[PDB]
Formats: sequence, structure tokens, C-alpha cells
Amino acid sequence: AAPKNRRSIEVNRCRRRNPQKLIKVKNNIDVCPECGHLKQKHILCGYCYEKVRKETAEIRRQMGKQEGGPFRAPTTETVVLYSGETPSEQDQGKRIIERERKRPSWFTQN
Amino acid sequence: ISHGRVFRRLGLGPESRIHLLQNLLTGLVRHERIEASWARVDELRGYAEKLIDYGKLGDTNERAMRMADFWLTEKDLIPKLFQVLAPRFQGQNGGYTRMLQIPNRNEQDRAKMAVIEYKGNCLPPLPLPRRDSNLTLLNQLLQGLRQDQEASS
Amino acid sequence: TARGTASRFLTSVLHNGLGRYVQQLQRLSFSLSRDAPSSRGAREFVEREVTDFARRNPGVVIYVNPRPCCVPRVVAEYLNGAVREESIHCKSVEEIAALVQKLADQSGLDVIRIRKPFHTDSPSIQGQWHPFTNKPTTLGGLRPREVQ
Amino acid sequence: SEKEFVEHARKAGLVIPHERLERPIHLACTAGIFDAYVPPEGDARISSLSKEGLAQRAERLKKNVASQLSIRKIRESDPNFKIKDFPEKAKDIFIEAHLCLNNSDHDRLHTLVTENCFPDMVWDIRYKTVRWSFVESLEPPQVVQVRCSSLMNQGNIYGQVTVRMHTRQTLAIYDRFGRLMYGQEDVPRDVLEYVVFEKHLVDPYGSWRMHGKIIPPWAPPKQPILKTVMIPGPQLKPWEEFEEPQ
Amino acid sequence: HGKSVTWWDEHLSEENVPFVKQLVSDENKAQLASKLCPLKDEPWPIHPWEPGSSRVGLIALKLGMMPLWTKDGQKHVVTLLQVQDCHVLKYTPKENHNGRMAALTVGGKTVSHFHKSASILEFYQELGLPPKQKVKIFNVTENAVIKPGTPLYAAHFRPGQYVDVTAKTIGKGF
Amino acid sequence: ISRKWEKKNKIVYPPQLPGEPRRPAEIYHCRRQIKYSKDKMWYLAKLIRGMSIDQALAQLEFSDKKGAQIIKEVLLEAQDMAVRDHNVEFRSNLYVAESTSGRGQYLKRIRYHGRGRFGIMEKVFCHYFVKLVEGPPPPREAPKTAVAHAREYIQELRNRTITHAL
Amino acid sequence: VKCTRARRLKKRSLRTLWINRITAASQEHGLKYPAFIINLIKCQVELNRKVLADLAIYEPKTFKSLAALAKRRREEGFAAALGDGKEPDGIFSRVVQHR
Amino acid sequence: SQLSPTELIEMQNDLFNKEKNRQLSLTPRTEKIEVKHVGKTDPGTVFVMNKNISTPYSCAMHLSEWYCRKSILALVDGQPWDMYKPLTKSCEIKFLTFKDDDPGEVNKAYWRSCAMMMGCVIERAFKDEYVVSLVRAPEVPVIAGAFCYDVVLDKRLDEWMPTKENLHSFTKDARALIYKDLPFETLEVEAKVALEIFQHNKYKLDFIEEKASQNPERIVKLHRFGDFIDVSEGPLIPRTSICFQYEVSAVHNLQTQSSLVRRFQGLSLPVHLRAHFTIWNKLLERSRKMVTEDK
Amino acid sequence: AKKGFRAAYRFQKELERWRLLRCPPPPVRRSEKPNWDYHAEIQAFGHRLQETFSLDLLKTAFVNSCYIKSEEAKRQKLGIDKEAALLNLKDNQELSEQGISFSQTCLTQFFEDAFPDLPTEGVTSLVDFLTSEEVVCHVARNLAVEQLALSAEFPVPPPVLRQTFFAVIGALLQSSGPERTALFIRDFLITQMTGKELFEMWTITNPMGLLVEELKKRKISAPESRLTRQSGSTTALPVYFVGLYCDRKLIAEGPGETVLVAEEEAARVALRKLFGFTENRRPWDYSKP
Ligand SMILES: [Mg+2]
Ligand SMILES: [Mg+2]
Ligand SMILES: [Mg+2]
Ligand SMILES: [Mg+2]
Ligand SMILES: [Mg+2]
Ligand SMILES: [Mg+2]
Ligand SMILES: [Zn+2]
Repeated sequence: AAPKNRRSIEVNRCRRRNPQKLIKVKNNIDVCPECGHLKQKHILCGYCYEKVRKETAEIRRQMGKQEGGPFRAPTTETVVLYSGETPSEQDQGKRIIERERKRPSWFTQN
Repeated sequence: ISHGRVFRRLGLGPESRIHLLQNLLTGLVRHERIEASWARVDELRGYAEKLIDYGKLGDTNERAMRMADFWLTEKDLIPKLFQVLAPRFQGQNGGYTRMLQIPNRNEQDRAKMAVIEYKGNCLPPLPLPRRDSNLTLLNQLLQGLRQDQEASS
Repeated sequence: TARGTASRFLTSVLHNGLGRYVQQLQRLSFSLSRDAPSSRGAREFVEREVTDFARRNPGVVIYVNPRPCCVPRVVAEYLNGAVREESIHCKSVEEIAALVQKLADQSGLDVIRIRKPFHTDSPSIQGQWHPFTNKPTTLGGLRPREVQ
Repeated sequence: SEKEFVEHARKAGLVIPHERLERPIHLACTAGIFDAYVPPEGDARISSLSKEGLAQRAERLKKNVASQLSIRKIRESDPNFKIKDFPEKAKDIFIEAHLCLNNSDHDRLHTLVTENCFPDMVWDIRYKTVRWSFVESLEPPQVVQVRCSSLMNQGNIYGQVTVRMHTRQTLAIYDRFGRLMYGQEDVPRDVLEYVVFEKHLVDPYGSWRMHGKIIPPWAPPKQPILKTVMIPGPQLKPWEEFEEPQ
Repeated sequence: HGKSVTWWDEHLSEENVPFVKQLVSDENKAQLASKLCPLKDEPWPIHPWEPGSSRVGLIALKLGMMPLWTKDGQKHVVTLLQVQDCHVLKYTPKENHNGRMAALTVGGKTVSHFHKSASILEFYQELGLPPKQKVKIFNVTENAVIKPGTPLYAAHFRPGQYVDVTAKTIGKGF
Repeated sequence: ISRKWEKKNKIVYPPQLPGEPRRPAEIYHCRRQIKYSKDKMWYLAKLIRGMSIDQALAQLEFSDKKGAQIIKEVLLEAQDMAVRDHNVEFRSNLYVAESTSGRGQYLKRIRYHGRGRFGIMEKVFCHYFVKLVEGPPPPREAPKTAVAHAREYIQELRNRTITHAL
Repeated sequence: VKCTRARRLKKRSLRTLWINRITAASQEHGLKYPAFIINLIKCQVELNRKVLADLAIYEPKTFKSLAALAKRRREEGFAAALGDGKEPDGIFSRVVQHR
Repeated sequence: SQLSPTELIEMQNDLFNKEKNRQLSLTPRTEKIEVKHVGKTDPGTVFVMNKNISTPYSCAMHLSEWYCRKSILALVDGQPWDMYKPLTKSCEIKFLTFKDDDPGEVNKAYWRSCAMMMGCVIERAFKDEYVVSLVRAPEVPVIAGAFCYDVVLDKRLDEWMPTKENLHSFTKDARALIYKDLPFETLEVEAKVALEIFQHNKYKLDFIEEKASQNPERIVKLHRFGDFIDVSEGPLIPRTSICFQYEVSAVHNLQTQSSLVRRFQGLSLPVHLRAHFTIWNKLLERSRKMVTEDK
Repeated sequence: AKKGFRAAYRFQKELERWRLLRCPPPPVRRSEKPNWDYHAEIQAFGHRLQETFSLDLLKTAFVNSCYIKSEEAKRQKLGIDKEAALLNLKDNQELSEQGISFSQTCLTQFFEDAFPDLPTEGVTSLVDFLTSEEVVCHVARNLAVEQLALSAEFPVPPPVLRQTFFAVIGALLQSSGPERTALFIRDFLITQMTGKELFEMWTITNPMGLLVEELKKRKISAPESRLTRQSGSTTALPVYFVGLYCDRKLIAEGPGETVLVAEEEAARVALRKLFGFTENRRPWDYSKP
């Protein structure tokens, strides 16, 4: 069906300025206590998650370079250690990745 | 009318949904932590828990071995499943996976994303949402109320 | 159109004509040309009867400016500060005289829609109508269904 | 169906267009003050007494062989030049240039100061209001040294005269919104500077133009600004950890 | 003043959440146990039955459906309605409600304090009972009024009787 | 084309005499020829109208629109210019007084339909104008109260005159 | 076109308004509009509806006096009609010719 | 001494303004100080602030509006520092919020602020004919259920105790005081001027003497919001509007050998830590009880 | 390109109109406007009011102190000598004060002659209103005193306008007779009372107190307030008629939205009736005696 008449600017404004079509303000925005960047209450912080994802990417690159094949999945536990660190009595018998970077503050020794 | 439906429709059908879920499960078992769409990760969480249960069921069990063989597309992860993941989940019951919503993707689709992760892995910890300390005003008031309750008890 | 234009109530400037009548035309400035054919009527007016008008109306200052202008104009400035600019372009001496006399007679107020043909202050001699102006009073001021 | 946009403003100059100019650039000044004056460490305690400052300044001006040959070269290149009345002319040029910058008279400012002095005094002041006044001059300006540079590539000689000036102004720099920014208008602060003038002796006209302004490294810091300033730390990417300097 | 959204678990600690939960549970248990004796504290006067009298009702929970057999051999199907926690909340006079019958407000199963509004929580705090999920109004006669806070049980009805059952049907959407 | 939002930032006021209240700083900025659509950008412009710059940035960071990043960049550039060029301390003491989106120059292409027919596809471009004013944001207007409504009704009742009467 | 037509209709509208106001005032004085008008005419009082409405709004005592005069003239007319006598003439029923 | 309470408040405000003007005029020039920011969020920031004019709230304004909204207290390199106190020398600043790892100092500052607000409402909510004299604000720990204020009433008021309606009217007045934004401004004055500013409340002058005894310089801190002036220990919250939930819990009379004192106990929670209705009611029931913490 | 000059000239006029509408220039003096001749303006100002002024007196009355100070500042800035003539500019201070005194006395005499029952406070209030800032400024502006007034700051602040107007009055008093000056005052200041009420310019605070004092002076005990008529009392917009009875005789009645307002209005009506400022009072006599 074709429109019978041209819709006027008053009707157009009444339609596309209605509160249903307007953008709602978000009231769940807070500052991340660690880095001070903005984040939502129910969502992980973007800055911190980017840090963790990047560090995980570097660790995965190291542990994939340690393996010469695509199907060489380790059958034992795995431990990541940084420069100036040695495996403990509990970390023996596992596979070890060594990183030249210092241990990050957020990465707990456990 | 979709009352009492527990599985959401994904892919090109039920078989495509199963194949997507098994690809996600293989990635999760291999990397110990993956990120994807929120709905796909939510669907995959239950299958991950059940796979850990089947791994705990035993290596010599034929049913568990066949289920692992089907679900782990890469065949080098079945020894990993039966000798790494299940040994470290023994005293636990159902707290095998952790799922957290992360900010939407940067590209134009702006999909809602989640990250799923087997607990106790060899990766940097996620920025978990920590509760407030007892030293806060409200928590200290609640602590005082608890102390008076204990004293009167 | 009354709805399209402005409006005002009938009024007089500074209560003109109450104690005395003060002419509202303050100054009259003619701007004409000494050789333009369109200024011939203005030139004849200035030659003949600008002096008579000045003598008849001593309360208005009349200026005459022969300058190289194409259209002759008359500017009437009133006591209100109102300025009325008219064109005397190609008009007879009688037309110039009529226009000048009309400008002198006018009060200088805006020529717009007048809401009422009359205006008085305090028109309510011997009272103004209110719903109680023609109602009898009852004994004790009792309401219709009030029992004392 | 295939119309496109235009007018992409780009600036990319190469050595070929930078060297293919038929006619060369006819400069009116030089890049900087050759043989820059180094004022002596002790000036604050010598400006207090007139004789012990003026006598030593005259001795330093007269005993420098380089200054003597430079002033001889300037005099032989342009007659009717004297160092006795030069400080008065330098002071007049300084005052006139500052008044021109106050009044925003760009043509007369170009006539007074040179091409190395106009940008440093107009670039960051074009969008502000200045109220500069001259009130007093405790110590008359004194010529310190004279230097000459001859370039044989074009056969051109430039002579710069340095004049030490200790004098009092009243500076008030306003904002583009009409509010005070730097300081009050009635404060007569004392300033000591070294104004270096440059003249092209080979040029037939050769007006004396202010070229440079030398401030001693030990000069007291300028008056503090009225507003507060935030100095942000190094912006850190997620892959960078803050390092605390000690 | 851009106030942010909040909930009851936002500011609590890992050790105060169990404490708050158990405190609220104990308070609800005490409040429910306080009302188990409605006839000894101060019950309203009980009037004799009249031919034109109307009784109050209950708010139950539809559990499921079960087969049942009659001594003549027929098989019927019955629905289980479980009265979980049915209480009388407020009373409204006949002239102030309808002009023909009084209104008794009845509340059903208990819900959480942390997801109710301030006015509802205040009303239940004055009443002395934990918040209810469903609240309904019953038109009764003036001789069948019951004091608010009185509990109601499934023994309110007797085997062999006819009842009216009102509920929101299964919504099938558009 | 018209370029006056740039020139609105180059005016110089005369110095204020002592005793006059301090004039708030006004900073005009704009981005020209943005691929994003005019009405879609008007929605975000209306969203961030009248609030503090920090609150506007907070909303635009989590807005999912494509123009949210463009508006955020424009606001950050305006804040930086307000701090650096204009004498504005307290970089958080600015509020978005004006936020508008207009249309720029479009590109006309062919949209193929079928049966050999076609349509005029228009590649839309928009301009985003922002004006920031130094100072706390003005308070939002409250809905008219019952007392105010009754006062206006009574005033309109008392304003009555006997029309066509004298 | 509407401006010209409404210029023509403005006089009719204002006359209707004045007539309505005169009816209001007369009924407030216990008299009907046709009787009031015809008796005011019979008293050789040639006041138009605009002036009558102005008096009703702003001169209540004068309008009451006019209403009393109209009622008196009506009573004299009724008495003359009932009597059918030429020799009894009303005090306010006398006609004054041009002088 | 014939002096109306309004006249006394006006003269107290006049003397406070005179002291503040003297303090500002003590520094004729405008010196520049370099204040580092040692916060975990944005480290390495340096602020070029004005001496005795700029404030940690000005530093927060330079940083971000989030800092102004959240940061309740400041640590200037050695001690808590309220936001509306001008900085003295070059230093380093760390901002403290309610949800910090160690929010004890912020909790204390909020606690004294609430106590001082309660003292103000007690002073201004009684009859003018009756004598009301605030003694002090006891430093009861946050673990206690309510914050207390000590007051002394007229003798002919020794027989009656406040009821629910009076306490709820006090709460209404406190909420009205909250509604209008009244900043807390502090001043470091001497005992010689504290004596003359108060000059009427014997208990308050004894408190001032006790506070100045431990100070070698005889320097005391005077805090004021609106037209109310009082003496308290430590810093305070920057704005009144921070107090979201406020209630005057109870009044308890303690009779001693010399005279009796009314301990007014109240409860409050900020905007950033407002609790649920049931939790608030439980905390109020806790606060109704007696709390005794002096030393 | 359309050939022609008329369209270009007409659009230039349109552009000038738009510029004037967008940026209104600050008002400039009619003297600074081109067509001006001070002597002719002075003569016309004298003639149009039907009064025979003295030209020198008018020139000395239209000059203000601020104008003299500005001229002195201009002279000292230029660096020439102007003390020979500008020292004898004959500022209008004495003329203005004489005019103010005569106008106040004449208005007081007029008011005491017209309304004998008006008290001294009321007469002084009326005189102050008539010689006040706004009335005198409006009269001067509509009589073109502002254009002829020699002073800086062309807005001519209202004190300067009042000073110039009363200086003109004093010049007329010195030139013509006191009777003619009184006629001028009646024609150009009393007419400003047309359509105005008494309490509009008096602005008393306690009408009932003033009425009871006046009745005590007139040997009346006290007025009793009685609710004569009313229409609606539980509604949001009531009306009440309150009358005042002295010895059970009605003296005034007033309407109001509330009883207190109605009583105050009744007191004001009684005061107006006592003082003779009734709305149906005798209109001011404008005739030549
Ligand atoms: Mg799909
Ligand atoms: Mg459904
Ligand atoms: Mg085809
Ligand atoms: Mg189209
Ligand atoms: Mg089309
Ligand atoms: Mg006709
Ligand atoms: Zn973070």
C-alpha cells in the first residue's frame, strides 16, 4: 500500500522524539577501584580484562612455542613462573613456562 | 509458546548446535579459558560441567570414554581430560566452571560476550568482582549487630 | 488582517487635550532635489507654501535639504520620538499640502488596529454590576436551606 | 552516479620543489644571535650602585677587541652612527614596539621589530588583551657589546648591538573572555633584560630593529599565574606498569 | 544529584550476607510462630451463622493433578491446592468498601523482604507478618469478619462442598 | 558550504571592569563530514544535552552507537582545547550547553531493484556541533506543582475583563 | 475573504451579544426583553442596544430606573386596553411632538 | 547576659568571618605549591596549586568529577585532611572513599559529621526560653550502634523525656538540614579566640581547654556549616548532602554528681552505602539500645 | 547574472534593515543626529506649549552640571583655553530648586483646595507621587525635554531628567507669572492622576487603624464588621462581602476572596469615602479662571 498523503514534520517529530525512541541513561556506571577507569557493575573492567587477556596471550604463545606440534597436549599440570623465580616443592612434576617479564602485581603466587 | 524449554536454538539446527557446542568445549578443554558470545557460553557451561563429571566417572568406563571421544574433537585432549582436569576436581561437586560477562565486542556487531574458565588453571586470574570489606561503615554496623546477637545468645 | 498584525487600545499622548492641546508634530524634514524631475512637486511646495505652513504651525521645526536624491522624502518626527517617513515622489503641490497637513494633524501613535473606538478611565459611575447588585437580602443572612 | 569529494588538504614538500625555486629568498634578518652575550654572574648586587656598574660596563665594552672591530665595521658601513645616543634610540624602539603590541598595530610592529621577534611576541598573544604601560626607568639602558657577521655567499653583513636594560613596567594580560589572567595593572615590577638589535648594513634603508631578548639564567622566576595548573602523568597502555621515580 | 542504582547485596560483605540471611529467616520464623494462636490473644467476637452469610476464602498453590476413584467405579481427576501460608492482612468496612459487604484482604505465600517496595514492607512491618506474594480481596458479610493477622488453613473447607477457583490462566502470548 | 562554528571561537571580549561577575568560558567545537546519519547522531546529541562533560563521556563510553565514539572524541578534543587555549582551569568544570547534529554533503549512487528498475541511494554525511560552558550544570526543570498550577489558574481567572462591554 | 465576511458578521455578532446582555439584565429586573424594548420605545426613549447594554453593565441604578419606566408604560398600556376608554390617558403614555 | 539566640548566632558568625579574613590576609602574595598525587588510580600526577587557597577538592576538580563525587577524605602525606581545608605546603595527596580497603578514617569523619549535625539540630530544635548547652560529641567507635551527642537542658526540663513524636520531629529537622547543601568549613584558631567565640557554654569552654592543653601551640580546630559553629576532633565530610539516611534513634539521661547529661543517639548512612529497609530497621533497633564509650 | 541596479539597491536596503534588526546600535542624541538646530528647537519648545519663555533662561535651564564637567574634561584633554565663556555657563541648579519648591507648593495648594478632608500625610504622598521619578520622567520624555537637555549619557538618568524638567518649570516661573506657571503645572502634572486611585499612590499599611483614627477624630466610636453577602465558603475561590457599620449604619462595604481581605477592602472604601476620593467624585476642573 502507498501512503495517501505526505506526513508532516509535526507528526514526524511527535513520532521520533517520543521517550520510547530516545536513548535511556545508564545508572549502573562506576569507577574501577584498581585502575580508576569506568566500568559497569555487572561487567568486568575493560582495562583489567585487556591486561589479563594480553598476559594470557603471551603465556599461551610461550607454551605453544614450547611444543613442537599442534596435537602435543600436556598430560600433567602446568605452572607459569617469571624471572627470578624457581619452582617450589609442590610445583615439581609439572610442566613449567618461564617468562622474562617480572611477576605482575595482580598475578598472585598461589 | 516455549514454556519449559531449556535449550536455545543455535546454528542451522540441532546438529549444528551440537557441533558448535563441541567446538567450544574442545577449545575450553584445550585452553582452560575461552571467550565467546554470552548465549553460547551459557549453553556450553552445563556441557562443560557434565564433561568434567564424565571425566571423574573414570578412564576405564566405556560410556565415559566414548562420550569424551565424541565431544573432544581433538583426540589429544582426552588424556588431558582424564588425567589433568578430573584429578584436580575430586572434592568438588559442581563448581568446575566460572562464567563472567565481559564488555561487548569492539567491532560493529556489539555482541554480548562472556568468558568461561575451568577453575584452578595456570592462567592469570580474572578481575573477579570482590565484595566490600568488613571495615566499611555498613559492614561494621552489621558486625556490631552480630556481636550483640552472639553476646545475647 | 487583524489576527496577523498588531493592535492597541485608543489612547492619547500624555493626556493630550485634557488641560491643553499640544501639537504632536515636532519636526518635519523635507529631502528633495534641485534638478530631478521627480522633485518638481516638492520644489514647488517649498517655493510656495512651506512658509505659510511654518507660520501656521509655530510648534514644528521645518528643515529643507536640497541634495542629489532620486526620490524626495518627508520625515515627520513626533513628541513620542516616533518617526514617520513618507515619499513625495511625483506628487502635485496639492497632494504635498494634503500629506503635510495629515502628518501635522496625526498624533504620531502607531497606525494599527484599534481595539475599541473609545477609551475612558473609571467608567463605573454609581457602581459596577456584580451578581449581588440586584439580589434582595434575607433576615439574618440565612442560606436557602439553613435553619437558625 | 559516480561523483566524488574533493579538497583534501595535505602539505607535502620535497627537496626537488624546495631547491627548484628560480629566485632565492631575500631575508631581512638572521636565524639567531651569533656570539650570544653571556652576562656576568653578579649583576643584582652591581645594579644597586651606579658608578661601580657603569664604569665596569664601559670598561668591558671598550676593552673587547671584537666589539671594537665590530663597531668600526658598522661605522664604516653606515656613517653618522654613535654608541653614545644608541641607548636612547634602543629604549624608544623598545617602548614603541611594546605599545604597538598593546594596540595590535601589526604593520608598525613589523617596522619596529624583526622577523625573529614578531612571532615570539604575537603568536600566543593574538587572542588575548594586553594593557602594557611604561612608568619609569631607574637605570638608563647601557650598550654591552657589538657583534658583526659577514657572509660571503651573498656578500651581506649583519650587525647586532646588545643593550642591557633595567626598567619598570605595569603588565596586565587579559583573557579572550575579558577576565584577568597574568597580573594586576597597577603593579610596577622591575625587570632586567638584554635587548639585541639587528641591522642590515648592506641594505640602503637598514632600519634598526629589535631582534632578540636575552634573560639571565639566574634571573628571578616570573610572577606566578592566577590560576592552577594540572600536570598529568604518563598515559599508560594496559601493557605498561607505572614506574615511580625517586 | 545523579544517584546510582542499588540492591541489598551490593554493599554487604562475604560474611554479612549469611548473617543477614539467617537474621531475616529467624525473624520470619518468629513472626510466623507468633500467629499460631489467634483465638487466645484477642479474637474478634464470633457471630452465629445466617442464611445470607458469606465466608472468607484462601490463597493456595496449585501443586498438580491426581487421579481419584469413586465407590461406584467412576474415575475423576482432582487438583491439589496447597495452603502454604495464608493470612488475613487488613479489614475494610462494608460502608467504606462496597456498601453491601465488608472486604477482607488475604495474603498468600511468603516472599523475600529484599525485593519489595518501601510502602509494602512498612505495611507488613506494622501488621507483624513477612511479606506475601499474592494479595486478594474477599467480599464477606459483617458477621463473618476475622481479625487481621489470623492464619487460615485448608480445614476451612470440608470434604463435600463446592468452591470457586480464581486464577490467572496460562498465558500463550500474542 | 557554511563554516561559522569555527569562527564563533575567535571572538574577543573587552576586559571586565572590577566588580563585574566573572564571565563563564564558552568553547565551540565541531566535527565535519561524519559518515554516520543525521537523525541517529541527533539522538546521541539530545542524549548528552545539558549534563556535565564527565557524565556525558560516561554515557558515550557505554553507548553502543557508532556515533558515540565520534561524539566522545569531539568532547575530549573540546575539553583539551578548553584547558589549553582558553583560560579554563578545572577540566571537570564544563557542561554541554549545546549539542546538535546537522547534515552535510551527500553522495548519490544507484540502488538496483529488479525488472531493470533502480533507486537513488544517498550516502549520508553529518556534522556534529558541541558548545561547552564553564561551570556546574544548570538544574533540570521540575514538573509544575499543584500549588503553581492553582496559582496560574487563579491569576488567569483574575485577568478576565468584560469584553465588548464599555 | 474570511476577513471581509467576518467584518460583515461582526456587527451582527455584537448586536446579538448586546441583546443577550439586555435580556439578562431585564430578566434580573423581572421583565422580558421584548416588553422592555417596546415600552422603552413607547416612552420615546431612543437608546440603542449598545447603550442599553453599557448601562446594564456599568449603570445598574439607571438600568433599574429604565426597567421601572418600561414596566410602568406596560401597565398603562394594559389598563388602557382593558378600559377601552378615550378619556383616561396614562401619565407616561402621552406623546410629545417635535418642537 | 541579655542576648537573643539569633544575636548570639550572628555575632558568632561575624567573629568566625573576621578570623577567616585575618587568616587569608596573613598571606599577602600567591605562592605556588607542587602537590603530587599518590593514588593507585592515576599516579604521577602533579598539581601546581595555590598556597592557602587551593583545596584537595580543587585537586579533585582538576582530576575528574568522579573524584569530587566519590572522594570523601584526603591523606596529605601524614594525616586525614578534609576536602574544604586549604593546603599549606608542597605535599602528596591520596583520596579516600567509603569503599576503600581501610575506610576507618572516612568512617570516623562521617561519624563526627553526623554527631555535629545532631548537635546543631538539638540546639536549634528547642524552645528559646529553655537553656540548651551542648557539652561535646563523644568519640564512640563505629562498631557501636549509634553516634552520640551530649547536651545539658534547663533545670525545669529534668522531669520529662522526649517521645516518639519529638524524636520524629528532630529527624524531620535533620533531613531538612540534609536537603540544603551546607559545606563543612574548618579553621585552625587559638584558645584566646575560642574562649571569646564561645564565651557562654561552660562545658564547651572546658572541652576547648582540654583540647588546647595537649597542643603545645594551643591550637584548636573549629568546624562550621551554615550558621552553626562547633569544636570537634579530626576532619569532617565535605558536604552535608552526603548523609542520605538519618534518624534520631533515642535520648538517654545520665545523672552524675555535678549534673545530668542527655546523650542523644542517632543513626545515619551515606548515599554511597544506603541499606535496605529491613537492614536499616534492624540497625535502628540496634541503635535504640544504650551505648557507653568514653575511654 | 541578472542585469540591473534597482534590485541590488533594494537588497542593500534589506541587508541594512537585517543588520539593524540583528545588532541594534546604542541610542544616539537627537543633537548628534543630522537635522538639528538648537535655537529653532528652543523656540519651538517654547511655542508649542503656548507659553512665552525667555530664551536665555531656557538655555541656562537645559544645561546640567554633568555636561559642564564633561566639557571641562574635554577642554583639559584637548589642551586649549575655554574659561572665558564656559565659566559663565549658568548651570540650572538654582532654577531647578526654585522649580521644585514652587511645584511642591502649588500641588499642595491644589490638593488642599480640592480635597479638604485629605490629611497632610495623604496630600504629601500625592505630591511626592506627582513630582516623583517616574511621572516627571515620563512627562519630560513625552514633552521632548530630554532631546533639548544638554547632558552627557544620552539616556539622561532619571535624576537628571527630573532636574531638567523642574529647571524648565523654574524658568517658566521666572519668565511668566505664578498663575500661568500654576496653570502649566495643572495641565502637565495633575493630568497624570487621571484614572488613578488614592491608595495606589498612598500605599498605607493598616487601613482599619487609619479608619478608626479618622473616626475618632470625627467623633465616631468604632466600626463593626459584618458579613453582608457571601457566595461559597468551602470552595477554592470564595467571595465575601464585608460591611462596616457605625451605630448600626452602613458606611462602606467591600468584596474579597477571604474575610480578612474583604474587611481590609471595606476599610479602604470607608477611608476613600471619608477623604473624598470616591470613584464618582467631581472630575478635576480644567478651565481658565
Ligand atoms: Mg540464528
Ligand atoms: Mg508464556
Ligand atoms: Mg538485468
Ligand atoms: Mg531518498
Ligand atoms: Mg524520492
Ligand atoms: Mg455596510
Ligand atoms: Zn579496572
